[PDB]
Amino acid sequence: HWGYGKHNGPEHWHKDFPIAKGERQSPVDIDTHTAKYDPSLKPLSVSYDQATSLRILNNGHAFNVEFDDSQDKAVLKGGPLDGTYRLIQFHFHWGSLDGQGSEHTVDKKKYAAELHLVHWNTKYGDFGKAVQQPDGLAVLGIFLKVGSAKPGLQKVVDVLDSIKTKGKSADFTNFDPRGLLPESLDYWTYPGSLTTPPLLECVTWIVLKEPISVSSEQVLKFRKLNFNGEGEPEELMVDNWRPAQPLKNRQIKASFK
Ligand SMILES: [Cu+2]
Ligand SMILES: [Cu+2]
Repeated sequence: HWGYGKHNGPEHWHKDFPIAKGERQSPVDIDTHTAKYDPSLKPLSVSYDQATSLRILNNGHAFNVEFDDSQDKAVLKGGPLDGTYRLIQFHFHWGSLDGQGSEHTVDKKKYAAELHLVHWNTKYGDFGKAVQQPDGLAVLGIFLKVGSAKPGLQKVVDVLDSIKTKGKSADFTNFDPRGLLPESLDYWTYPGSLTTPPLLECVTWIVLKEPISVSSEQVLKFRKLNFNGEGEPEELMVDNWRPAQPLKNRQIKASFK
């Protein structure tokens, strides 16, 4: 009923999910000429040393690398956040062409892809309760450009053939998400939403300023995934991004001058 196809893409989502036209929808364009430095912010605290990855799953829309979130193992704190947010999963959005694929844009520039590290606020006890709260989630967004290979992404690339089609999963233990980060943790932040249905307005977005680079071969392997299930007509999993939504009555704040 929803996807990224010719007849069920983002422009249709509002019919089943009216909040698609809401006040706090994501992604947005980040205008670097109007986002204002905020001294009230802190540095991010990203604590992934004890992360326990479990599995990788093709959900028909993207693939999720899932983590054990039953203890404080991989957490995000600081920045704009109060309290402790636990990593549940990460996934990507990417294009069919190197000049599109990201959800956020920067001065209207689209990146080749965007990584979302999804975390939920432990005060709400589980993910499903968290998404019902305005401060339920914190998503760390990281842009990808094509250039040099990202070594810490290669284990993901090499498992993709095992999860080509919707509903496939594979063991994915002992993956270190620190290998997906850029050098700098400078960021922009604003209040927004999930970027897929149900489009809930439960997210504190933290979008890193510095992109990571991935190789053309790495991206090409992402583009071989399938939206479809096994034994169905092949539909390449590409262009699984929602475009920028109106900022409305929001301000984007920068952690950096
Ligand atoms: Cu459907
Ligand atoms: Cu996402």
